[PDB]
Amino acid sequence: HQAISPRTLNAWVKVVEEKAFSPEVIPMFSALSEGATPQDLNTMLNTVGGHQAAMQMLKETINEEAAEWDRLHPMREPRGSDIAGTTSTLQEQIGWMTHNPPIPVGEIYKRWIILGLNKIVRMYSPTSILDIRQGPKEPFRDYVDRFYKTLRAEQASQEVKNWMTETLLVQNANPDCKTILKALGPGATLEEMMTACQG
Amino acid sequence: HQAISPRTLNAWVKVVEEKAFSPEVIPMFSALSEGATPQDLNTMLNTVGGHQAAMQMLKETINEEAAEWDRLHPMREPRGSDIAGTTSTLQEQIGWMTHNPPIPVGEIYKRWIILGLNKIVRMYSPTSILDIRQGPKEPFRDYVDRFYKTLRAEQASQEVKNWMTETLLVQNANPDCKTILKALGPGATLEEMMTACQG
Amino acid sequence: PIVQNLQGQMVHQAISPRTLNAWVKVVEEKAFSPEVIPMFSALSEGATPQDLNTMLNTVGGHQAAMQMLKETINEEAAEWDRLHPMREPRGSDIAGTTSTLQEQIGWMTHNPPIPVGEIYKRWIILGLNKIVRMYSPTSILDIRQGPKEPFRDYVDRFYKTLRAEQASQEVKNWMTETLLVQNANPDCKTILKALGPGATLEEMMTACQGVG
Amino acid sequence: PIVQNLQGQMVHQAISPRTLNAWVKVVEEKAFSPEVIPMFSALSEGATPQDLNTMLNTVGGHQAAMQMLKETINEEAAEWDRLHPMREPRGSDIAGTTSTLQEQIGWMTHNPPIPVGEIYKRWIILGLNKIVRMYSPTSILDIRQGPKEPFRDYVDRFYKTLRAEQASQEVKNWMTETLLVQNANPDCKTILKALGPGATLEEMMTACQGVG
Amino acid sequence: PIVQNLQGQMVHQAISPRTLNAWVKVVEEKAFSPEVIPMFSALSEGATPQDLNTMLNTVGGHQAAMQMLKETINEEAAEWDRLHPMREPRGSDIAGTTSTLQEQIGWMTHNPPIPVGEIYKRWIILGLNKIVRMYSPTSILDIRQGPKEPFRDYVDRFYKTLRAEQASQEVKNWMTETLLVQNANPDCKTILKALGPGATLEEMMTACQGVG
Repeated sequence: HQAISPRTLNAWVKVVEEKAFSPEVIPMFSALSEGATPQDLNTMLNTVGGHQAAMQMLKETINEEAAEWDRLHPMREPRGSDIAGTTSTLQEQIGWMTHNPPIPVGEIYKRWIILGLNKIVRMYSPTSILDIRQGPKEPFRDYVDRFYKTLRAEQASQEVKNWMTETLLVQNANPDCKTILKALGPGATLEEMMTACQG
Repeated sequence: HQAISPRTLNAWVKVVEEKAFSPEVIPMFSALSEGATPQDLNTMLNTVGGHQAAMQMLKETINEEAAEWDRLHPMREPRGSDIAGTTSTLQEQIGWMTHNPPIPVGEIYKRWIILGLNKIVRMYSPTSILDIRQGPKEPFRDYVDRFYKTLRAEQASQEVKNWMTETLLVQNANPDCKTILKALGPGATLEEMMTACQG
Repeated sequence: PIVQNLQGQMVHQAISPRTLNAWVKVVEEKAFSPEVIPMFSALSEGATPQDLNTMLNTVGGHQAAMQMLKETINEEAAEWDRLHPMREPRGSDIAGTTSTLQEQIGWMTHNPPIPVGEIYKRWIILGLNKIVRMYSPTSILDIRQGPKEPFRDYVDRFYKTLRAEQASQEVKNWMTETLLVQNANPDCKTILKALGPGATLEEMMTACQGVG
Repeated sequence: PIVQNLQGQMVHQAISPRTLNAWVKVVEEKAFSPEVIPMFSALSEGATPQDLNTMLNTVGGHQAAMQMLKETINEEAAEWDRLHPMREPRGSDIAGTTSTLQEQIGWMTHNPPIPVGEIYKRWIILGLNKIVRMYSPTSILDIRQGPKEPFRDYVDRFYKTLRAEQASQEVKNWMTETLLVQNANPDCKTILKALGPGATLEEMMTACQGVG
Repeated sequence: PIVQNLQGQMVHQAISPRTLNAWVKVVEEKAFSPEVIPMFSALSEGATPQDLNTMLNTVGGHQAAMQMLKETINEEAAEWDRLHPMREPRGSDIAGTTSTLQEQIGWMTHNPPIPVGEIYKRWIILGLNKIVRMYSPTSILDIRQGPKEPFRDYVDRFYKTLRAEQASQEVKNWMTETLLVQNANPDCKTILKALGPGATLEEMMTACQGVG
């Protein structure tokens, strides 16, 4: 067994602190927590200072997923709470991972954490995408960058996102860009839209 | 035996001096001092520059724990001071950990440090959980953040913490949010409560 | 009541003087609240018709209540004689005005027993229910929670008035479901409505604890 | 109850009318305070399931409380049948709705006795505990000592509310240790904090006598 | 209690349900006034240790009072075992936790009788005295006659507080002699002092009748 690096822990704390709960924190967490035990994941979650409302929401999501795991599955076999790391121990976790075939308790807990963090990101998105409107002289590149950051935050359905990018993206634009976008018409990819709408 | 890394030592000193004494200091210490000998733990504690009142408190609590160990427990078997590393050598400390069987001299001293840090954090918390109260205009998100930071610093049993989580969060809210939370009723979850009290 | 002899024969047991005094205190001090009927049911456990008549002699002091109690007993006796035209108990015999004590004891010891005492007790309870319905100080629609009254006190008053009114069971269910919320004070009424329809009384009381 | 005959045979003893009237007074006048459960335990000493059902007929007047009492009795009967699949007492037999009185008497006189009465009493006490938890006028966090209230009255109110709330034993211990000091008025709270943690209630009451 | 059989054998008599309910009312409604101990002595006449434990189950609802009552019973049991190292009653046997009912009945019917019930009653009374000493709302030095209070009411309050405090007999005599005069209002205090020292309470009350 290898411990998580202090550099990795500091990186996780720093990215969480600076970015709050922007959508990129999920891929950053998945990158930093590769091959991590439930003990390591619990350590990384505990070391986060601030946003304790979000961390409690994550705890409640973990508890709900553990209850679902226990309902689906009524040495000692790993229960849902055992996978969560609250009741298990490091030796048990490593044994479960080393078993052939393995019980990837780390990946299950990571998936639960990812679900909780997606819910946190959706809750913490600053404004709804309907309110993302271009300014009178804001660049179209800046406005569409903001629009797509917000759209990534919402995590709406695929069809809903398609409709949004097709219709609301041009609807919320200022008249100067809006006229050009309607001239391009429906079916235009984003590349074509803003490469024709530049300047 | 490995020497404690300068990067790890600087990280511990920086987190202590920057966060003063917050609840995250306990898991940060547990993560940094993984597989640490009593000499390494003493190095980590002594290297801290400021908060010398808190370090004296931690020394006092370590002394009390060593006295309790001496009372309960009348390669030589180590005494409390021997566990604390005040009257033991590095070779003797690696003894009882490489021994067959090994008694975890490092983990016992780490546990004592954890108890002392728990007391330090409990008192360094600004207000008690019962005294945490939402302001007339405070948003529910920041009120919840303060509440759960204080609960993390509360230093009570887990059942009592669960009761606090279910009751005091609703009880301490301002009437504007208290009415909405009562309409939600018991059985709600923090996501639903925060979405309801967003306004 | 009825008590077995030392040799197994069942013989009449006279109602104790302090039991009668307790019934007198219930009749005189309680002012015909809804709780007189539970207390009448408790004090008259196993009572024969003669004992029941002895108890009714105490409520005989009130002229109107005694009159309606007697008329209701007569009506139920007429119904009994209509359905039921030792000897068979007649309507007046159940009341204990024409029969004799040994006859009542024999009826109560039949195999299967003839529950004459329970029948007369039920008729008396019907009459007492009517008397309680008269003496209710307010109707259910006039019960309103005060601005500062706790919801527990308002619920207790509401259900006491509901017991006094004695409407139909479906009407009673509708009343407890809807009129309880309607008559609550606005701050409590908001939470009651927010709970939604079909909420159990436990949910309403837990949600509204300390709101007043 | 159960009473021995003159020749040694154990036979059912009917619950006295004034005992039932006392239970009725507890149910009707006390408004489901925490003290109803001690009084129910006292009045139902040695009671059989039939006697317990007779007592429950009086609290049957309140619809909500009766409903939850019946549902809790049903739940505990289901648990009993789960663990326990003359004849063996079934869940409905313990309640006294399907069994017969002689069967209950025989169960209570077994060697060793089958404590059917105590079991049904415990189920009823669970239901009454739930009913008391509903009717509590305030939660424990809302009990606060007044500026002039003596600490004895505040402690009595606090422990009454604690009995009404019925939290976990560890949570209850934490509450009496901490929340009692927290909710005390400032002049009394100063002495409570100065006493330090772990102080017994006797120390708190003796130190705070006359402070208010 | 204990009751003789029809053939002369002494057998255990169960404590009546309404006696237990009376004890429950004393425990719950009286708030541990000094009068609970006379009432406990009255209600527990002839009680066996099992009956006493049944009565203590009702005061078990209060955690602190039950804890000190149990610890005082344990202390007196330890003293009994120290002085006293069928079979001899042990300390736990007097409490009725280890012994059996027939053993207690046999002890109470010995020639001369072994007063186990009175011993356990005395231990319980010691514990109740301690509990009453805690719950006293004011100390004896804080009892002061009001400007308009009659001397009879002030004397009654003073002696109630004296019973609650339970000081030494010599200290109690000094208190009733001196502190009663000291705390009286000035117009009554003048007459009390003019009566001189050693005046009986009858003289003080007769002289001060109507002064307030």
